[PDB]
Amino acid sequence: PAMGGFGLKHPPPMMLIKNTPVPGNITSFSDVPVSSFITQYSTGQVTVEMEWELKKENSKRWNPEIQYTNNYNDPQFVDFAPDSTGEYRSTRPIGTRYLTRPL
Amino acid sequence: KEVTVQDSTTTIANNLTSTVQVFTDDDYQLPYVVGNGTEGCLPAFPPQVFTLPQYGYATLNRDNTENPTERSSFFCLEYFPSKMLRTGNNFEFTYNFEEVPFH
Repeated sequence: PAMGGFGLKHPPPMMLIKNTPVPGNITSFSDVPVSSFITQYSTGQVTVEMEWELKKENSKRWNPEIQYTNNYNDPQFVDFAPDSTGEYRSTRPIGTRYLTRPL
Repeated sequence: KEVTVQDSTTTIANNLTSTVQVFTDDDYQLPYVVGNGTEGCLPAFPPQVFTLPQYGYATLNRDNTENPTERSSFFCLEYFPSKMLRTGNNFEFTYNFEEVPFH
């Protein structure tokens, strides 16, 4: 795919949730369907577990490599942490390519 | 053989206790310069005697200039393990080709 990632013929499947309709007071019969319902919302917890396979580096390069580091000059906040109001801060985009290999 | 010059004589003699060092790059850690149409292969005619080519490589260069980059890499051959041979000694290797289509 153009955005990035893994292209799959059979992807992890769509998961769908709805609140069941609960009706308001009805005192008479009609063929026409009920349009009056009690107002409701739902809340809960979800857990996702994922397994990943890793490929190890086998480099023979003598000199030291480039690495991602936490490096800031005179910082006024910690990046990837909450602020005084409680809002999360994420200033930098992070890629995967820091290691080097010969062609 | 050891070569000595005194006052322009240039005598040549055998050294029995001297060694040669040999290795094969099995995991492809080194840059591979063999498949680029360069000279130094074994000769077409069996009686002809040949000089071996010297190993070298190009890494990264900065902005189409002679200067290097932080990604640029140095490789040491002496970091790999090698067999040591005197005049009595010999070296052998075996390889199998992967399945490929017929020409």
